[PDB]
Amino acid sequence: TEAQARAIVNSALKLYSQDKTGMVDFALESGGGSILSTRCSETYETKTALMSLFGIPLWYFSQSPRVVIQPDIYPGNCWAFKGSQGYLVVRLSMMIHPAAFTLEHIPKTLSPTGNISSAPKDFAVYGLENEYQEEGQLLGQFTYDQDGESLQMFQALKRPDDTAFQIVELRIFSNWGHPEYTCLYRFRVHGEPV
Amino acid sequence: TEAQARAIVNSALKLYSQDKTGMVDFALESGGGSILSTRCSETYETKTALMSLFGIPLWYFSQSPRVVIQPDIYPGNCWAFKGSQGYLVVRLSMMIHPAAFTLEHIPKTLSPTGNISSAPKDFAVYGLENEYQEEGQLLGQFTYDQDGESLQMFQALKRPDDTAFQIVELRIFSNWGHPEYTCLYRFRVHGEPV
Amino acid sequence: TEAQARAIVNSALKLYSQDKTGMVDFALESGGGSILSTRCSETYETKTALMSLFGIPLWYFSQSPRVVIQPDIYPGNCWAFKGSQGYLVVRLSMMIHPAAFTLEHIPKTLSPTGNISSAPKDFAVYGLENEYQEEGQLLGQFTYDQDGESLQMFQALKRPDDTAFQIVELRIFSNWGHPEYTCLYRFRVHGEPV
Amino acid sequence: TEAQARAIVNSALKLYSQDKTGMVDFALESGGGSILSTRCSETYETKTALMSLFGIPLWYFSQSPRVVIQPDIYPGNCWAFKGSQGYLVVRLSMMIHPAAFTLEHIPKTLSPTGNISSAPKDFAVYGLENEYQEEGQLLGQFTYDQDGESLQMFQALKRPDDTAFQIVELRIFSNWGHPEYTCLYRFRVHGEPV
Amino acid sequence: TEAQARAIVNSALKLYSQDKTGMVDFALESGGGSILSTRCSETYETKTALMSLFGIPLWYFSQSPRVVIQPDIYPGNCWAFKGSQGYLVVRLSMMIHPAAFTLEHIPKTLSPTGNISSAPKDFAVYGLENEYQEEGQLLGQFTYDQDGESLQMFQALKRPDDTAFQIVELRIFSNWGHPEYTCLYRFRVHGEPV
Amino acid sequence: TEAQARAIVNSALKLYSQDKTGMVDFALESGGGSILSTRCSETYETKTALMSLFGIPLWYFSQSPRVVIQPDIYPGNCWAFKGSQGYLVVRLSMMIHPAAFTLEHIPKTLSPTGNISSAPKDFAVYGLENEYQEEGQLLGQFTYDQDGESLQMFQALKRPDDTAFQIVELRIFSNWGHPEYTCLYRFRVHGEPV
Amino acid sequence: TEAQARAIVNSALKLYSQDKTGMVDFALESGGGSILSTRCSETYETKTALMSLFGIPLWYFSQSPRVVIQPDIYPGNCWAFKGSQGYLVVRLSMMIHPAAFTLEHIPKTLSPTGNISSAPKDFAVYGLENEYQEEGQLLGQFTYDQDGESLQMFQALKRPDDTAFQIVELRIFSNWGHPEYTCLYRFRVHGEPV
Amino acid sequence: TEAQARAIVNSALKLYSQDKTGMVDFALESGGGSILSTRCSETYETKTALMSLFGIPLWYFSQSPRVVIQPDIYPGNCWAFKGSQGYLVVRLSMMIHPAAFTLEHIPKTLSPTGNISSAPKDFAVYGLENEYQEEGQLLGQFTYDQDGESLQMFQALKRPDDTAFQIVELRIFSNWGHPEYTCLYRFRVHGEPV
Amino acid sequence: TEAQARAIVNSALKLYSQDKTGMVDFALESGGGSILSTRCSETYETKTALMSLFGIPLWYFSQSPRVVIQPDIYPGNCWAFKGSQGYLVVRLSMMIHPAAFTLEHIPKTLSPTGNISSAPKDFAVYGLENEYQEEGQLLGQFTYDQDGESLQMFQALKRPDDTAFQIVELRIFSNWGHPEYTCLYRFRVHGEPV
Amino acid sequence: QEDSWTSLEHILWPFTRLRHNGPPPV
Amino acid sequence: PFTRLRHNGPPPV
Amino acid sequence: QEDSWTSLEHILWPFTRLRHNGPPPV
Amino acid sequence: PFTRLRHNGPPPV
Amino acid sequence: QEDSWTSLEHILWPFTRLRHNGPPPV
Amino acid sequence: PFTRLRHNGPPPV
Ligand SMILES: [Cl-]
Ligand SMILES: [Cl-]
Ligand SMILES: [Cl-]
Ligand SMILES: [K+]
Ligand SMILES: [K+]
Ligand SMILES: [K+]
Ligand SMILES: [K+]
Ligand SMILES: [K+]
Ligand SMILES: [K+]
Ligand SMILES: [K+]
Ligand SMILES: [K+]
Ligand SMILES: [K+]
Repeated sequence: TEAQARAIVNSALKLYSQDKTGMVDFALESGGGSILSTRCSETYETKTALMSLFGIPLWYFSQSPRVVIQPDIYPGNCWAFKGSQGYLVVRLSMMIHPAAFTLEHIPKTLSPTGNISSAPKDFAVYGLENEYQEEGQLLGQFTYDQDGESLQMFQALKRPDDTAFQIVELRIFSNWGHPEYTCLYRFRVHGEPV
Repeated sequence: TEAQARAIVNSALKLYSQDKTGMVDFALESGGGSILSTRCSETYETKTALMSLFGIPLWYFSQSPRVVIQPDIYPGNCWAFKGSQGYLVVRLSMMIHPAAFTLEHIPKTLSPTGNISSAPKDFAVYGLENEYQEEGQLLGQFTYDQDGESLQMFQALKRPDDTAFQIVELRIFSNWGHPEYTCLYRFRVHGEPV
Repeated sequence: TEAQARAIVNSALKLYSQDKTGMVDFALESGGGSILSTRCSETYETKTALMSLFGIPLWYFSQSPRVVIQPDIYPGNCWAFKGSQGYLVVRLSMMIHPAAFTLEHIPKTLSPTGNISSAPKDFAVYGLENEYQEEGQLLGQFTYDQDGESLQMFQALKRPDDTAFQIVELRIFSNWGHPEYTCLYRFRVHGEPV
Repeated sequence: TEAQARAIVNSALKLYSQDKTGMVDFALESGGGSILSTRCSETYETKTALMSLFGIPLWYFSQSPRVVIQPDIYPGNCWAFKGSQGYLVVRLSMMIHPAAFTLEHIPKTLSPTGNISSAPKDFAVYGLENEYQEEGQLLGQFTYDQDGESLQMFQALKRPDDTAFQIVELRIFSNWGHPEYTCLYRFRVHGEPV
Repeated sequence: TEAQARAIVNSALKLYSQDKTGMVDFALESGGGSILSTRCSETYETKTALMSLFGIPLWYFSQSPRVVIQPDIYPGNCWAFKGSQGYLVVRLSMMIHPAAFTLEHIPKTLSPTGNISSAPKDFAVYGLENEYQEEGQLLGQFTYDQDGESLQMFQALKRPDDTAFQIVELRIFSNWGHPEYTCLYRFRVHGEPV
Repeated sequence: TEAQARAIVNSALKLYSQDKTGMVDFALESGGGSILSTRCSETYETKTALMSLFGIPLWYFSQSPRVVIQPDIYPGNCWAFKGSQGYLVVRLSMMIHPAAFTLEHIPKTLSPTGNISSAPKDFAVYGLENEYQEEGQLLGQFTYDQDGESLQMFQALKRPDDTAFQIVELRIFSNWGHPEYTCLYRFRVHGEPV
Repeated sequence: TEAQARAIVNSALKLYSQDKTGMVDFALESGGGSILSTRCSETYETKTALMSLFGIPLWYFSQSPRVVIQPDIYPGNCWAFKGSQGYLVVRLSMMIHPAAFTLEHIPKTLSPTGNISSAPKDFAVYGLENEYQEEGQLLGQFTYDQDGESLQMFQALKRPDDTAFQIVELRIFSNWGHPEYTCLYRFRVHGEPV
Repeated sequence: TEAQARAIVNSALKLYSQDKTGMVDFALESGGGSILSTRCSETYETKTALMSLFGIPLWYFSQSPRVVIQPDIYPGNCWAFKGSQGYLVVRLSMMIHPAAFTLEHIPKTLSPTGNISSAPKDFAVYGLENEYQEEGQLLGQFTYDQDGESLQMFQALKRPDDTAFQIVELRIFSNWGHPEYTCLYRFRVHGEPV
Repeated sequence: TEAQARAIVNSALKLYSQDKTGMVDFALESGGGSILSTRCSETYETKTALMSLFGIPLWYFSQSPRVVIQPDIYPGNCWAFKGSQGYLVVRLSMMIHPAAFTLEHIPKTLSPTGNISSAPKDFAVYGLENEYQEEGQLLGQFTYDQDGESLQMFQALKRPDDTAFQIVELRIFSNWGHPEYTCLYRFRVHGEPV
Repeated sequence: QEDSWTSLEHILWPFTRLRHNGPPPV
Repeated sequence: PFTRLRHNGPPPV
Repeated sequence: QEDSWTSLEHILWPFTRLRHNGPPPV
Repeated sequence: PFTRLRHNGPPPV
Repeated sequence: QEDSWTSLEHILWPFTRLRHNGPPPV
Repeated sequence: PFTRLRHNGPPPV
């Protein structure tokens, strides 16, 4: 079983190094995703990020929704929107048939407070045919589970036909109890290009 | 033993992905820690400057002390202070009873010079009730081991009572032999919040 | 076979955490490598990544050759040069006898496009004695294999003497078929200091 | 009829001098209206930039959306957005029940190109209770008539109850044929304050 | 009466285009008038004017007394001084015998509040022989009438002799009821040069 | 004759509101005209309009030739060039067959000085094929009539062919007698696009 | 008499070291006084400027009025205003009943020009209840004596009641003959705090 | 006694001009002293110092501990530390055997309040062998006397042996009653170099 | 002898307060003197006075030749030029017949080093007719006496004519033995204006 | 170049004070 | 350095 | 020169919005 | 660009 | 040129910290 | 003017 052990280890590490999933993330900004920042809910003013130049601290700012489609997930590298409800619209790097979505949040073991009450809880994902469309196609209704793993995957509803989308809306309806804000670390969109 | 092998590997990867420790780092900057830069040793002065203005060379430094509470530890992303003695003052993201500390340095195998003589060697950690407090309370005396692992953890002194701290001072008394400077890659503070 | 399994897993994770190779990268920017940008091929200019501020179009973004000596390899974090052959000149952090080189590209499974036709294919590495020397000493001819692993290592030619270099030129002679550009994610230089 | 002629002329001039309408414009910037620029469509990107810095061209735009709530309507003092669909969000100087809206465009006789194909054509006005409200309340659907007068007024929908608004969204669904952009000279909001 | 009608219309428009009065305004800044800003009462800090550059909003400021001698009279383009009493000293573009003064305020039909309670009510105008003179010659006592036309003209007292003035003081003793401030849109000085 | 009167008044007001002429001004800056300031005469420099900040003398103000292609014609908002003859080069927003030109000056009734001796008197307009051509094609010789209307229009010469121009040079050969300077309030270029 | 001689000398030196007077200067800037620069005369405009920007000369001044409430009186460290009349408004470090004032000028023996014709001659001091108060209360009329000592003290008017002031206006009505400007080295305000 | 009188006067003036003491001040910054600003107590935020450039006032700041080793002692030119206890560490320009220390404060006759309640009262001075030493050698315990002369001298304890110091710590234990802060004008260190 | 004593003391204090000499210094910067820094010797560059900001090394401080014509003579406030002989060119505030010169240095009793070996010793003063003349007219040869008074005065040569100068060059031919540098605290130029 | 100056002048305009020491050109 | 640009192409109208 | 540009880009990065109008190079 | 100026004429005193 | 540097140095002076690593010239 | 500098010497590691 030794050579098999090495194979299992290498397979696990290889999957881990491929963005932990081995799947294209069509929302990822560096690969061509974009936030439609005119169609996001209000940013909560945490002002907990320090900006310096040449080692000189200059001022404190709050994270933009762009961080939702960037990979760093150390505690605090999340977009905080006001209250427990919000929405985010992302333009994808390709026209795809969506198959699944991923939401990540930090594990409780890394949160200073002991809890992740600011994490999203109930949410839904919609497909939009153009960036001005108000009523999208429901791609799924989901709950991010505060007792589950840090990274959670959610399966899209597949319609009997195949409509492709290049715009996706995430609606968060509730969080795990934080009254002031909800913090979104990363949202990924997976699927098959047309 | 195959399923057991998968379980061991997943456990190892899960821990690895949780900042290598599975423990809150209350010093982590993005999570709410901050360097109190007016109380830290002076940053090491490089031979040349980063720019000039009106003919005067400006900025004779490599990295600010902020990098000590940021997770990247590629060679060079460390804070260098002058000589082999120095100190760093950190405000934690919460008021905690400190339980343990972590110091990371690069492995010898990644050092361009072949050695890590610039790594801290003997050090101590103190809790401060105010950042201008002259004498702190000793939380521990330790040695970073150049023949040990890159990441090393150190147990705080066991206290009869429990005084909480939100400010800690790291004092380095020695390095592993570099005459010019000492380079700190990362310092973490672990414990239980009040 | 359980303790042996834990040893194998810890060994694999340890290697992974050491820049995946356990070897000094003398080209790495944070450790002192730098691009000689006046001796690189023309950067590919799209007007398609628009940065705006308060809705005002501000500037069109494109990656500089510096990213080739930085570790992030999420899709898109590469230097795109114009056409299907080009060159990059790198100044190493130390004078070394070069022994091996590494090239990384994203895996196909993460590419939004479905392919990695923009990856380098045929390439050579030359050592330069000064920044004005045009051809230099051939250190090796190689092919990056698009059907191979994301990270690939190549051994420098064994030559009767050992000449040291602090400047190496990477010449890409072809890519894997993309008509517009070639994308370099990371190039490393390994060897022995003088 | 001579004194009557003088009376008619003075009446016409008096109305002309009162911002051509004799009605409060609650969107007028100098009187307390403001563009909520993070909720407006992205400003149209001109081919060339306004300056360069360190070799990078900067500012690819003509006018900011502020000009839409400023009175000058000489050709070119309009806000251009990309394509033929877009939106503008305006905070009014007071909480009002909206009664009517005004759109101005230049006359065909003053257009350098000979046409006003860039004028808005079909549009709608919504009242928002908060600027991050996703779906507004429809106040009306209208068409700006390129064969009509430069200044056109539109009657808000007659509501059973009276909900007041201090934020309005103007959505343009079409223009008069220009493929590249749509240019908005001035939008006014009239009504009764609460 | 048709040709006569056209003549009446043209005469009215011509007068309108000549600053609505057909008379030199010797206080007008562009023509050579100046505020003696060290001899004005306190500006009220409204901070309702936005300042931007390159479309980027930067900060809010309050209008200076210079606007009292500039022609734009859209709502808000006025100088607000603190309380209901104040004074303004203006140096004229010529040494003149003053004949009349004009005060303009916006019409009630253009005010968001429905009223012009911030308009000046009781005021007087004095002639000063030099800019250090404390006690001037009374040129008239007047009331701006909130029920009258937007632009109102006031006849100077003509002294039996003829003293010329190049400095004028406007004293406002009261306003139409606004407790916080008084807003002055435009003040003109008319007369005959020496 | 009442409805006819209202029609006449509305017709006159409509014409007035269309830049007083109802004709495109291809020199207008906001619509795309620009001054070639290196091909204009020397600006007249008084040290008499002092701008100060917090009482500190800061810089001496004078109008640039750009105001000649801007609409404001309040006294003083003109370009003053040195002496009594000079020239201005204007790049039009389109390539046109020029048909007519307009010159505006303030009326004598608004001039603080009592006269308009600084107005242009004898002038000519030339079409230039490129910005380096010195004389160009004569488009017409004219006189601005100081006893005439504020706005005066002049018809270009009728020539057997129709050559198009996007650069026109206005040469002022004399003024109405002012010894120090000549003041240009506004110059317009009318014609047919290609 | 030897010990008496030492006592006299020590007394003289002690007084000299106590700002030459032994009295609080409530106008002294470092101790809490401030110039109200928007109420002071305009600073004298020098022939040449201190720098240029984009070809425009900027800053035509020598010293700001702040130097009047700073102790250095080497030649040139004085505030120059235009002509022979002017005023300076100062907010004191406390609310006081003013008892005396000091004016210093350089001695004739230190003047490069051989004379001190730029020194203030006739002046008055007023107490202001608010800095925008138009007419102050006279605290005294005085003459600075060019044949007297460098430092001169002046007794405030003896008041029946006691009104306190924290703002004082110094008005200079004349100088000692310099036509271009008047230079103020230092003005002090003495009295008893409330 | 006349020649003797002149000699006494000249001797007194000469001593006065030699920093009032005739003794080297080894803490003086310009001569080579330095504050170890990481080992000073908290600065009180007075924000009573104005910063301007080119006569333009910019912002208010608080004095740093550097002023304790600079010579100007006009009221307000002192370092205010928070509360009535604090400490300051200064590195001297030479290795010396300390003999005496001087503390200066302004005289009551120059303080606006009539008192010097912010002056240090009880203090002690310690010698440090290196800048990281926590427990120094006591050089003396002293009280600054609010009823004494402005400049006061204090004799060091001389140890039976001779240890030299190049680092000195001033500990202030109390002040003369000001609750918010203590203000330190100047501290000097005198002695004999090794 | 008491009144005579007071007269002597007041006379001495008065002279002391007049820049210690009672004579115009035509080189004094505040009164209009300036250094021609391109005609001064090389400044001595130590890298030992480090200015830092927030602990970041920023720039290395050294005094410019301007301090030679500024009055502060605390130790260290001098211009240090490289080596033991050098030169400084000064433009005077007026065209004068030079009569005398003054040199100041710190007294030995205030020097941290115990000596003033860095003081100028042998020197000469030349008058230059224009800033490009190299040698000039010798105005005198002198020695600064290290055993003499801090301030020393030297009489210019008596020459049959009187040539006026506005530029003087001070040539230091030797110092009092310091091997690295020579330190000039203050140089004054006295004489008669033209 | 002077485009920079005029945009700087726009920034400065409302905050400066303007004094005429003689008649401006009209 | 700061460096303005000419446009050479007409603005939106 | 472009070291200045990249440090300016670091300053600007978090505050700008990024829109892709076409696929970026990958 | 930023560019200081020499004065060549004496300041007020 | 260095007039600009000295006025910048005036701006910077009160906010920087000065450490002597060796005796300055006196 | 603003003017960056090359280092030519390796950083602390
Ligand atoms: Cl870029
Ligand atoms: Cl100007
Ligand atoms: Cl320096
Ligand atoms: K993220
Ligand atoms: K780190
Ligand atoms: K990379
Ligand atoms: K508009
Ligand atoms: K106005
Ligand atoms: K104009
Ligand atoms: K002064
Ligand atoms: K001090
Ligand atoms: K000096």
